[PDB]
Amino acid sequence: TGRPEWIWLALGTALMGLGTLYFLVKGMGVSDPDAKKFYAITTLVPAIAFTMYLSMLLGYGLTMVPFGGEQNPIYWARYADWLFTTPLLLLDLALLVDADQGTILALVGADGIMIGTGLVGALTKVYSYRFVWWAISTAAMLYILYVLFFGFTSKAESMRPEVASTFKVLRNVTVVLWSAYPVVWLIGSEGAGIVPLNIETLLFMVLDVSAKVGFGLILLRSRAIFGEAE
Ligand SMILES: CCCCCCCC/C=C\CCCCCCCC(=O)OC[C@H](O)CO
Repeated sequence: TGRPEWIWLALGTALMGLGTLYFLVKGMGVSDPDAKKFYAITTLVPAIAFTMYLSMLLGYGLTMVPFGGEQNPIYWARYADWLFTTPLLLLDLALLVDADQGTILALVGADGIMIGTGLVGALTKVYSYRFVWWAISTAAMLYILYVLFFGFTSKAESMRPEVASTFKVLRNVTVVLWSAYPVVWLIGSEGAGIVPLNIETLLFMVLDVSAKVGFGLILLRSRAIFGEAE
């Protein structure tokens, strides 16, 4: 409670934990193999986020990085979370549209580059270089978003209508929410430092819960997750 952002870390921990438990209960008894994949991916996402939020709350997921002549508090645990949860979210989208394996690898690999370069930027001691890493990570994000909109055209003709509808919604949620992350980083403690760490933490908490629990609620309520069966 000594760090003013503790309240948002505590709320994030609680919301990710509750979301995990809800998805776990909802997925009980699901037998359809396709739906099992979606439940597994979508429950793992907030479970991982729960552990990383808790690590930030307890202080383990925080380090001090010297730059700008100050000791800057950097929550590195965010990147450990996103390293696993962001490819999983992309996998949900890719499986919906029956994406080719090559497209899945492109997405997951670009996503790993996005998170890894974000982490390097977050830990870099030379202030100006932090924004070089931010730019590379943002380029990887833009590549991901491009694929989401322009890499699935060969699947549109044979796509079930409910699949197309649910994918379209989830893709729009993804573009809007994922785009905000580089902005928050750029203006917050890890970038220009014009927004204080406590407000940055609040912003990431709202984004994370929306991108994980909100996204999951939309997906797991849809008929698109079930194979076409009589
Ligand atoms: C001047 C620096 C230039 C280098 C900047 C690199 C840094 C990372 C930037 C963007 C991510 C690149 C993602 C690479 C993954 C592309 C995979 C691919 O090409 O997939 C095509 C295939 O047909 C399947 O759809």
